[PDB]
Amino acid sequence: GDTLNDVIQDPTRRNKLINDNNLLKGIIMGRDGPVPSS
Amino acid sequence: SQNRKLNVKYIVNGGDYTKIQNTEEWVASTNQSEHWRVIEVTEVTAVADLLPQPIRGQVKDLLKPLLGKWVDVEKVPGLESLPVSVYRPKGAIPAGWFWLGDTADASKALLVKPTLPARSGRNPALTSLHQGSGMTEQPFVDLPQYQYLSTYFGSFAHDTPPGSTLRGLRPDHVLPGRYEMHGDTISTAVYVTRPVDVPDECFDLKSLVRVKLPGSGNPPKPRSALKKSMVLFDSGE
Amino acid sequence: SQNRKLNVKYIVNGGDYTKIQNTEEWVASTNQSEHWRVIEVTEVTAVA
Amino acid sequence: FWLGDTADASKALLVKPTLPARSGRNPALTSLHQGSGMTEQPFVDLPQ
Amino acid sequence: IKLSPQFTSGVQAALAKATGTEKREALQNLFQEYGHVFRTKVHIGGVLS
Amino acid sequence: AYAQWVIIIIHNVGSQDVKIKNLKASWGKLHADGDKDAEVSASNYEGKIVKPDEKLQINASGRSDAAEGTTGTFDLVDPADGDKQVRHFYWDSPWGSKTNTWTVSGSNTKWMIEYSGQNLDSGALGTITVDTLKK
Amino acid sequence: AYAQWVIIIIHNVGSQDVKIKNLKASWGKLHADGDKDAEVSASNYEGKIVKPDEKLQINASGRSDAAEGTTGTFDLVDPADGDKQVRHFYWDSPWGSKTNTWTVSGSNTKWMIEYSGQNLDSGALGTITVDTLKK
Amino acid sequence: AYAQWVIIIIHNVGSQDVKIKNLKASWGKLHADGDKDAEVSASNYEGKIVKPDEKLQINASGRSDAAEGTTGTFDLVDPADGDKQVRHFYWDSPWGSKTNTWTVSGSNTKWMIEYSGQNLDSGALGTITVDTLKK
Amino acid sequence: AYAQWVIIIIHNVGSQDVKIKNLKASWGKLHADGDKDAEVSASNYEGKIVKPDEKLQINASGRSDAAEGTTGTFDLVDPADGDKQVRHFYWDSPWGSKTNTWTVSGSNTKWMIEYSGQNLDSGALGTITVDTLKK
Amino acid sequence: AYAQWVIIIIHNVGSQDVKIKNLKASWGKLHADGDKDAEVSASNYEGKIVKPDEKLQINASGRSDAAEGTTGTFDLVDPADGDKQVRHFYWDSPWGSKTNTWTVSGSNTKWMIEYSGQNLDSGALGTITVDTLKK
Repeated sequence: GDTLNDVIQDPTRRNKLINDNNLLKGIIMGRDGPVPSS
Repeated sequence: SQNRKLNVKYIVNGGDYTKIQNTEEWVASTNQSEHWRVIEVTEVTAVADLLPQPIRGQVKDLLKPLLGKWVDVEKVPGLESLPVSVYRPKGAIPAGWFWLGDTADASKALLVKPTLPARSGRNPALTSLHQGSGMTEQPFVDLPQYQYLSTYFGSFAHDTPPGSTLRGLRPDHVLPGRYEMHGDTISTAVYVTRPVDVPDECFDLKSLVRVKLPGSGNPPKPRSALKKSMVLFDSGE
Repeated sequence: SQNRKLNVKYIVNGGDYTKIQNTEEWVASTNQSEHWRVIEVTEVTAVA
Repeated sequence: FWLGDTADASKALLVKPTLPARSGRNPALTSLHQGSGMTEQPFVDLPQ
Repeated sequence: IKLSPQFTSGVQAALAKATGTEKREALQNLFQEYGHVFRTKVHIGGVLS
Repeated sequence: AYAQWVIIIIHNVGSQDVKIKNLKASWGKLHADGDKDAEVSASNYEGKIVKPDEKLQINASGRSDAAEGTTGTFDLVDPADGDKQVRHFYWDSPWGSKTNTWTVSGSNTKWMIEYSGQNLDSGALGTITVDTLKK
Repeated sequence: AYAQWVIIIIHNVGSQDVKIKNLKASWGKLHADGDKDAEVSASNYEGKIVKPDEKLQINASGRSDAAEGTTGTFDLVDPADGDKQVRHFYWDSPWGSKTNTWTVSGSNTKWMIEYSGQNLDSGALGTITVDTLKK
Repeated sequence: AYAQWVIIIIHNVGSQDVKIKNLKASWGKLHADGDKDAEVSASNYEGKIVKPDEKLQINASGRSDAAEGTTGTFDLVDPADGDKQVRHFYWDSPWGSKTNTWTVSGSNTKWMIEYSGQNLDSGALGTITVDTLKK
Repeated sequence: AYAQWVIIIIHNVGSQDVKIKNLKASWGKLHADGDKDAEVSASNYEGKIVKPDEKLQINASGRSDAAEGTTGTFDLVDPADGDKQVRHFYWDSPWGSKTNTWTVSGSNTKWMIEYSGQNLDSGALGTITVDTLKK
Repeated sequence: AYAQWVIIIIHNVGSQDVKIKNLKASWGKLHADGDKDAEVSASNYEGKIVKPDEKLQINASGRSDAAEGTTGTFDLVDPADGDKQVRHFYWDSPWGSKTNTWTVSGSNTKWMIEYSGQNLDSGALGTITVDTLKK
């Protein structure tokens, strides 16, 4: 029964969570809609 | 005669997306860390807000689509039957600038100018107005969803001043306002649009909107005020 | 004329939340420490 | 500001907000406006 | 949150342009490439509809 | 006939004086409260000021057992601006017709006037209550 | 007959609910406001709650050209006190007898009831406003 | 008879919706514009919402060669205020009596109603344009 | 007969002056507003200028209880270009026919003219409203 | 009778579609070109779209040896403007009365309609070409 605490305490899992969710990247509010920035 | 239409849609966001059609297996997979995703956002910060203050103020100022200038006004002669005087920009609009409509404000009027040139894939902040197709002397927006803040008291001239410089605004530039009726009778009833007060502020331009337009096929009655956050004053430009 | 409306809601707080639709398995999982959660608060103190 | 008419012949209460107006904050005080129709009584600018 | 050095350098270069219109266009490009908003509170989990 | 009757209650729901003027019954007679036999002249009401938060009652009725209704008019006038008209009220409860008339004409944007309780279908004109309010 | 009619306007000036009960028109018929032809049933008012500042109108009159008048009874009761009776109201506008009758009975002491506008000499009973308040 | 006819053009000059209710032709018949033969039902207009700047036409006239005239009633009500009545309209173009009748009643104060074009001396009632606006 | 009547309302929906000329009723008579007995000569309207944003009404009707309709013509003429014709209007509400005539002939590309409210089936010619606008 | 006949050739000279609606032959019968015996139904033309540069022919005539003439109506409407009416066409070639009738009504201003070829003195109505164009 792991939670976000177990993910955040592990650098590999924490960085996987950060990367797979684009948490370091902003959002482009284009006229066609919001898209994550690369 | 008989008709039947069936539409089914599944959406998954997080969990094992390969189990979208098997609800039990997706629920079983919701405890796996490798599939956790962002399911809602409760706070969003403008990227410019992340900058240090001296740079932040400059960036905020430079992102404003419109410049602003306060100009003198002149009462438009005629229109003696109306309960409120109608005012228009005094003199000619300076080159590159534009005006926004007729106002009851006898002190000043607002002139605006775009800050960004026209480019492909960019919606301009301002739009030109054209004479109506039929039974209407009122201007019409060249682009679909744009708006203008006042009705025209006179004949809208597409190609000559002051009608040549009247412009409409992108919808994100305006917020709904509140009317203020004048005149005892519908034949002489004019609204003085005023900003809706809030704790996103809008200009108190006191734009004039005649409720009963004599013609037919008239455009929708303007109900909006211009946002203060979209206009840059004292820019030195 | 005929109308029918059905509304079903399940809520889980503690235990194995992946067994929300299987009452027997959630009841079986209630003895696992890793899933114990706060199910009510009987005293709250102002932070000040 | 003041809060209304009172039978107290000794004193009345005046209040003043301590926090300025800010985005996302409900003010402690609201302005009152003249009634729309058939009423000389004030009405609250904010709903509740 | 510390801004990435590349974004800060982009902002500085945009503000270093000679004329106001060049600054505005450089800023438009920068925010088209980097985004206009950043998510500062996010909820993690899974939702099926 | 006494079957044709009307009660007009002027009720000041505001805080400014209102005056009654030009009260005149062309048909029928003004009478006392609850007493259709005690005729009263129009001088009892003409020129009177209905102070705010109190009511003034005008009772009109046709001649006793006659073939005559009751028809009349009056002005409500604001004394604060040189006795200008607020509204002109006309009532008609005829004996030889079914349609009673209750007309409130005139224009004064500084005053708001409501009225209720009238009956125009058939019979008497009823008890019309008129709430007056200066904005 | 339509010449005999009554309107009852219950006005809850107080701050607590009052309930109508046992409404019964023994003679004539109830009807919708302004339309004596549009008969209504007593169930449309039975058990109704008059909230504070709310007004409820009950219109009764004789039937179509019949020699009957109108007669009815009802009760105001307190929903917050186990439906304890507040007042008992009886109205009668007979077609034969000239005199009408409007009677309010009861002894509830934590309530104030004030009725006005009835006519008892001849003709229809008229419009009666009944202001209700709980102490 | 077709000699007695009426056209009512409701024009919502204001900026908020107005609803028709209780439309009823007690005499004669409604019909489609330009065709007195093409009878239409009251349900085609009952409950209709007249959006701002929209115009709604109601055409009524007597039946085929019958000695009847035409007569009807309806209500304008405010959909945004719990269907509170704005106005009550009554029209009558009788075949026997020469004089016509067009009556507008009500006391809604947050609305302005202006009707014009009616004929009351003799012949058909004519065309009546009713401009409606909400304050 | 008075049953044959027409009202012509010239309404300037533009911002330029328009003049009425050559107004002539060959059959019937011009009369006052709401008064078919008060005959008025064509000189009251001929040469008049309908200022923008106001209406001018011309009332025509047949001789009292006669076997004669009302037939007439007028020109609307722009005074800004030496009184050239805008449009020529002809109306005919006969007594011994069903088909009323309302003809707007002439050509002027600088002016746009709309009209509504006429009835050509049978009976009176009605209230025709004509909106004029110089482009 | 076949001696009374009419041909209508709608020619969409413009560049946008025009739709036929409400086609109705109240007298006589429609038929295929060149064959008055080959009767056709109104549904063969109802709702049809006349594309630009397209020509559509409608042939009507009296029945077999009957004393009837022919009479009919239809509408041109704009499919691109919510079926807004462009024009209303009425044709009548009576067998008894010598004079024919071809009437075009309507006030659509963004359209030009030009009809030519009709005969109104005596005999059949003839062939009428109606050129339609949208501004």
